[PDB]
Amino acid sequence: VIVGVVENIGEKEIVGSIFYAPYTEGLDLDDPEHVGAFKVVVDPESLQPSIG
Amino acid sequence: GKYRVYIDQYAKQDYFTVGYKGPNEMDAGIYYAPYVALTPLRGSDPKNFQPV
Amino acid sequence: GKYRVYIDQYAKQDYFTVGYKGPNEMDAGIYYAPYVALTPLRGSDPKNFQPV
Amino acid sequence: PFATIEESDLELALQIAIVLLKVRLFSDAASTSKFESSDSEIADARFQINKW
Amino acid sequence: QTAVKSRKLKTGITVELAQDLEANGFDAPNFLEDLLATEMADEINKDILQSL
Amino acid sequence: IKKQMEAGALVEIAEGMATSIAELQEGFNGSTDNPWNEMGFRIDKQVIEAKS
Amino acid sequence: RQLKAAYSIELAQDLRAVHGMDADAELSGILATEIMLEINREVVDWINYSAQ
Repeated sequence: VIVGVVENIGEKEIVGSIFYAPYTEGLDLDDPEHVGAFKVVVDPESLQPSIG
Repeated sequence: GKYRVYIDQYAKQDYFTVGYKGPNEMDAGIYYAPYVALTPLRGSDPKNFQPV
Repeated sequence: GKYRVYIDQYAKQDYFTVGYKGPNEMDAGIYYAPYVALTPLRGSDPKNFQPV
Repeated sequence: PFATIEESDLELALQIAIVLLKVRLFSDAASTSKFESSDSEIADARFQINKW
Repeated sequence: QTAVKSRKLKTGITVELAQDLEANGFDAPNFLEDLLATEMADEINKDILQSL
Repeated sequence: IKKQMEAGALVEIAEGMATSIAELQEGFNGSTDNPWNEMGFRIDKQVIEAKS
Repeated sequence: RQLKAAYSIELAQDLRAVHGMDADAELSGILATEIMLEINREVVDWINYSAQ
């Protein structure tokens, strides 16, 4: 059993256990909430695509 | 008046073959159903950059 | 008004070299013949997604 | 660890350590340099579909 | 002060599997991107709920 | 060989490829020793000279 | 003549952030410029090589 606190009073005063804070600022993305873009390669020996 | 004659190019010894073909695609005797058409694929190897 | 002087920045010594350049592109001394301009090539590794 | 914890069963003794801070879950995101050295054993996602 | 870390996933398919998925009912490209999204979203919970 | 084909002993047959074998072409899923089949072209020249 | 370059995706993010320049364009702006310098050096090098 774990009891914690989350409090975002406003502006820059955001306090709470374990801050997470994902980092995607500047990357060309679809929607502001995607948090990371995909990637396709297609290996050359075979031709079946892969996604990362 | 009746028979469509196709000439087998690479006939080995000698033969003529008769057969039937109805209007509906079910009265054939041999069915050739393609599933996926000729799909082209392209890729590259990031060690020689040569297209394949 | 007779000679044109070009500066060799990466000179291991102190030297000058005199030469001739005809009005025609044929009588010029050494021949520099480009064939294909710079061509970019881009790709990514199959199983680690790192572009090259 | 597992010296003060006299629990005979392994899993419960493992449970005791977590609450006693003797050992810690290693659920952690890798450092940035791990997936860059061109020798990157990247995790694989698997799925399967069975019908009822 | 903390330095951000990285989480990476990669599954890939084969064209033959993708071809039947549209025939079998699913939407292969959209579905696969949802496969990665769910696991990575779930994989964050194991990094937060196991960090507290 | 011709005579045997005459008495229905040997019959000409052209067949496709198994999907599972066709899917794992050149290293996919860790497969080994299974190349594609490739077709290239060559360009060659002849020369003649006038007689007298 | 040819040259290669290897930049990581995460570097592209960090370089685009923090400083504010695209990591991709720099390497293209480096390799292409570097090759032209070497050729421009080779032309100068041959002249002194062949000079009496």
